[PDB]
Amino acid sequence: AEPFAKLEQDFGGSIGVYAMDTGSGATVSYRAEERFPLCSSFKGFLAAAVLARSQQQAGLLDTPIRYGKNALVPWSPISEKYLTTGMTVAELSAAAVQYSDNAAANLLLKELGGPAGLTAFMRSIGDTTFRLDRWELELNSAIPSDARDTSSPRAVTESLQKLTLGSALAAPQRQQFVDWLKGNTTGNHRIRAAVPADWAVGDKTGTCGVYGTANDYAVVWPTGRAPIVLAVYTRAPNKDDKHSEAVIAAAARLALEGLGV
Amino acid sequence: AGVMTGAKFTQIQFGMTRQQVLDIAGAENCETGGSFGDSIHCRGHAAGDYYAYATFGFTSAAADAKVDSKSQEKLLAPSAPTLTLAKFNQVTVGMTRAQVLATVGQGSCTTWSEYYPAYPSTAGVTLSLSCFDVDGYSSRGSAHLWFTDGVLQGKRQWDLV
Repeated sequence: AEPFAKLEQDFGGSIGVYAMDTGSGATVSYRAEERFPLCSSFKGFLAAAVLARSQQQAGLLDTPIRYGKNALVPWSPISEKYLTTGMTVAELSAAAVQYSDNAAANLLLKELGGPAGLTAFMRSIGDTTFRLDRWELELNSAIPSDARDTSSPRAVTESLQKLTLGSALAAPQRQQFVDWLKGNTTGNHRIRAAVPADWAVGDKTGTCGVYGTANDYAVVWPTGRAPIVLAVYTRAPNKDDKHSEAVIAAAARLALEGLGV
Repeated sequence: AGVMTGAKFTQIQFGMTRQQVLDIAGAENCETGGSFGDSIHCRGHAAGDYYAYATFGFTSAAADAKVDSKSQEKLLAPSAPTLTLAKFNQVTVGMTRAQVLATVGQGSCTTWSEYYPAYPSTAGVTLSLSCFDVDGYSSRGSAHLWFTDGVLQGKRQWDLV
C-alpha cells in the first residue's frame, strides 16, 4: 500500500485501485471502496446495458437512429460525422465506448430510460454502488464529496468481471462487449501503457478534467495466463488540479506487480 | 510530420483529394475506414477524454473524391470570446450568420462543422459554430449554433453564465 500512498501524494490527490487475478482469486486493493466520479467511464456499462436489453428486445442493435444537430454535444467525433445518415444502436454503442462519443451516449441513455435506467441495469447485475444521475455533459462536474455519478474501484471491477468473463451477458453479447472494449482508441497512455504491446487489452477511460479527476478500467489477457481485471480512479481536492495519464499507468503497474504479473 | 494542428486544418482546402489531405496532415495522425467510413480522421494532442481532431468528408468513396466537409474540435481557438447566457438568449432562429455574430461577439465563434452536400456548389451548405464565453476554450461554458444556407436553424448551450 505504501507505494500507492507515495504515488497519490506525488500526484496531489487520491487514487483508488482494485485488481483481481481471475486465475488465483488474488486481489490488490487501495481505497477500493471510496467513491470516485465515473466521468466517461460510465459509457462502458452503458454499452453493456444496451447489449443486455438487446437480449430482451430482438433487433435492438440494428435499429437505425435518426438525429439532428439538436442532439449534438461537444466531443462527438462519430455522431457528428453521421448526422446526415443516422446511426444504428450498435454503431452508437461502439462510438460511445471507443471514442467516448457524447451525443451517442445521450442517445443511448434515452433508449434505456435515462440515467435511472442505466442505474437500474447495474442494480440488476448485483452492483449496488454504481449511480448515474445526470446526462452529458452535466455528469462531469466531479465536485468533491458529491456522490452523484460515482462508483467505487471495487464495484467497477466486480461489474466489469461479470460482464466480460462472467454470465451477466449472454455469450454473443459478452463477446461483442469485449470486442468493443478491445477496439477502444482512447486509452493508449493509461492501463495499456503498463503492459506488453502484444497482450490483448480491453479498456474504457474517463476524464472529467476538473479536480484532477480521471480513470480507466480494463480486462487484460497476459499471454498463456488467466485474465486480470482492474480499475484505476483518480481524484484531487482543487478544481484546477490537473489529471495525469502517467499516474494511472503507474498505478496500473503497481497493481499488476501486486498480482505477481 | 507532427500531430494534426489548426494550421494544418486551415491549410487543407475543400476540393482537395485524400492524398493532399494526408500530405498535409501526415498519414500517421490519420485514419480512415472503420468507424469513419470513407472519411479521413486526424488526431492532434489529448483533450477531453479524446484528442483534438479534424474529420474530412469526401464527395464519394472513390479514390479521386474531393473534400466536401471539414470538421474540428479543439484545433482552432476563438479570437475574442464574449458569449454570455444573455446574448445567447438574444440569438433567434432565422438570423443570418452576420446577425448571429453581432449578437454573440465576432470573436466568440469557431467553425465546428462545414459541409457542402452539393460541392462544388455552395447550395444547401450546413454550418455548425461552436461559441465560447470568457474562459470556455480551456482544456466549459459554450454554445452550438447551426445554419443551413447561412440562416440559423437552431442553438443549444451548456453551462453559459
